[PDB]
Amino acid sequence: WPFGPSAVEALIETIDRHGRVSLNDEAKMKKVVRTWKKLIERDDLIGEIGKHYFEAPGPLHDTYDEALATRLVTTYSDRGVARAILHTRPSDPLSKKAGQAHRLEEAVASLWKGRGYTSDNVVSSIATGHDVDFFAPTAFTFLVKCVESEDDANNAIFEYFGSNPSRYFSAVLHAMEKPDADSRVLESSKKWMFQCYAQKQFPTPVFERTLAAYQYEKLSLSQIEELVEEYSRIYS
Repeated sequence: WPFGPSAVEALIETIDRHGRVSLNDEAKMKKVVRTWKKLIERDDLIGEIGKHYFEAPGPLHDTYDEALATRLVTTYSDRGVARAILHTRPSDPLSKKAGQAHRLEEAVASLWKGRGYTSDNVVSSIATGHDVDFFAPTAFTFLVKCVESEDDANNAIFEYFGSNPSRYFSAVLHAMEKPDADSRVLESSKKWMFQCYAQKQFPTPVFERTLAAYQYEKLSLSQIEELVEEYSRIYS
């Protein structure tokens, strides 16, 4: 504390030093020989140093994140933790807190995947009660960490919406109106729905009829016409 290190502590500080200044072949070859000599010269080092790295392999390790998530999910429910993840996400990209937050949310995503959750379980956990909230950046980001892509995220929202293109579009647009919207990602979700219909080869007239038939606040006559026009001009 104010005093000398144990043999174990001292050797650990050496190995760390060597791994932090990183570097250089000729230096490596000599330093590793020296370290080896120290490890073998007595019989009470290998076990303890091994255990030390086992419990903490390096400065980027996240060894116990799953246990933490298990504790938290168990204590505060899937909905509790979804809410906390969505709400405490720092808005500042340079936030000192973003790392911690990414660890927590990534730990929850992994835990859920490993328990066998579906896309639907994830969206359901995220659900606030307002469709538009799915496309809010803080929510959409988490969702993407859970289902691994924008394609799967959009698709999961669509399916959670009973696969209703009108509900989906309404949500995307309303979202676009929102104050901190990420218009590029929203543009991408919109494009995604259109592309779903194109891929399945819908004629524009059938697209229009589909939008109408599926009628959560609905789409305006002008909205339906605008969507149909886009479909017609862009996605054949």
